[PDB]
Amino acid sequence: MFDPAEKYKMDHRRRGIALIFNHERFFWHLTLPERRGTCADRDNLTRRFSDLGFEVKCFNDLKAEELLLKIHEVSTVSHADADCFVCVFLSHGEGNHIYAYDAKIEIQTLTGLFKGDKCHSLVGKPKIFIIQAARGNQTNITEVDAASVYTLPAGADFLMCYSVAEGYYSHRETVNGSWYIQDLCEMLGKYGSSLEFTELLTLVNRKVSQRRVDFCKDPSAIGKKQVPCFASMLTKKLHFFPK
Amino acid sequence: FYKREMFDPAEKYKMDHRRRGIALIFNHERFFWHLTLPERRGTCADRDNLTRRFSDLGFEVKCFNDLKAEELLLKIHEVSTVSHADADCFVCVFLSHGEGNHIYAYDAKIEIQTLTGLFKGDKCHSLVGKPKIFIIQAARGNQHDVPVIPTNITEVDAASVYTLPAGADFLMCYSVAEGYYSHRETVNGSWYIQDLCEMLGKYGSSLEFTELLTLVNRKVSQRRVDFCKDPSAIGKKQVPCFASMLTKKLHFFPKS
Ligand SMILES: Cc1cccnc1NCc1ccccc1O
Repeated sequence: MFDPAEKYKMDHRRRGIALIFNHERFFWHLTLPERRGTCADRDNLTRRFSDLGFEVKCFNDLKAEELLLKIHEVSTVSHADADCFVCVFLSHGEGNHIYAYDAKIEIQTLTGLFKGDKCHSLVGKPKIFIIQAARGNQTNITEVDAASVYTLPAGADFLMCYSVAEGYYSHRETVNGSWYIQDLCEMLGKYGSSLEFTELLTLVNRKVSQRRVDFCKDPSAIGKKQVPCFASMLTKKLHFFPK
Repeated sequence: FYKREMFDPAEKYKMDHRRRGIALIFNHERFFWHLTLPERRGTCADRDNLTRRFSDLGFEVKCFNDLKAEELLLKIHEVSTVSHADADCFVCVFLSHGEGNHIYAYDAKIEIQTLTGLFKGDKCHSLVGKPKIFIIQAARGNQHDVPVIPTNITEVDAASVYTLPAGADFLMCYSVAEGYYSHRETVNGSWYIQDLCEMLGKYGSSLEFTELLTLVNRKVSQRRVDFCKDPSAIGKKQVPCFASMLTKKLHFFPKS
């Protein structure tokens, strides 16, 4: 019958793939600023997800064609033996788009590759996108970017996680990494293997939104609060218990 | 514990105020002819269903039928400016058609950000740190009716309203996501609202609210239309979603 506490079956041979697309620099014609600190984010995410059982694959500064090719490749292999799929974007963005090295890519194109009829072996399984992307400004310094990327939904069993909501600001420390990724990774490390994942994301919401912007080193950044959000199309409770 | 102090993985919104709070329902069944929008038969079932479920959870429910945009704005501004100091939370429901960042009132559209903006920070100080929950059943009205002055059937409308976020401690709940379709039975009401209300009744007073919304996601996305009744509705799946800016666990336990 109908089960109020039903969980995604996470008893497969493998947890699954976690893809990370990391962008630090951009083709000069795009006139986008470098993203110092993003490599800290990449490393942090890599440890957390690998500790959760994911097979983590990182890609640095791919051109759009290369990026599309790689994600299409992954969408077309069998995930039959996997619990789930994770995809992380660390870049600048605008509207429905995230930037690769040389051009933008639509988020809907990326998520569309993992919808039911495109990726049968992921049907009914969690498909999690984590997006750290905002408006590029055209030792440890905090850079502040206006929210620009739409907090888009996707298909059933997708979970779309965004560093920042409309009207707020994304922060990135050049040594320590992004506020959002730091707090996400801290929560993953402590609670990732026990807490329901949207419960955990809610903790991240609290952590990030409570960071004070009262007295920034850069006075221009005062009052520029960060509020993350996630859009859930999940249909069951999601845990990452040790396999 | 003996007394608490640190970062708590299981922190819950404090729901021990004198009152649960206000639940606003804006119910729109018909529209000014110049808008060229179809009527929304079944929405009154949705309104009544929601009224019962939220009142059982302790909310003070106020319904408004077919308000003009100016009246709507006035009313919600009125609620945003009173003191919610004695309240746990705030709920606002829109039952209408919509487009992009807009929801239709009787005579004009209103931007969702205009509505949520009224309840941010010191615009509504007494709701700061409290759940502010918007539930939006709004999609694209099928316009095969004229620009002139004018049984249980399932109407199927394309998703049209952006699944917009808002401020901290907002929870924005949407009947349908981009690329899918919202369904409304002309007697029984909307798929989304029916399933939301059933889950509220069975689990609302114990389940964490986003967990409950996740149940609604499952219920709705698994619904099929009777192939013989409307073949055109084949492949028009409904996938709801919610955008959470919540910072704590939200329960509606019976108030003492
Ligand atoms: C068009 C849209 C679709 C879904 C969600 N939000 C959308 N627009 C609002 C918006 C603007 C800037 C940054 C984030 C953000 O969410």
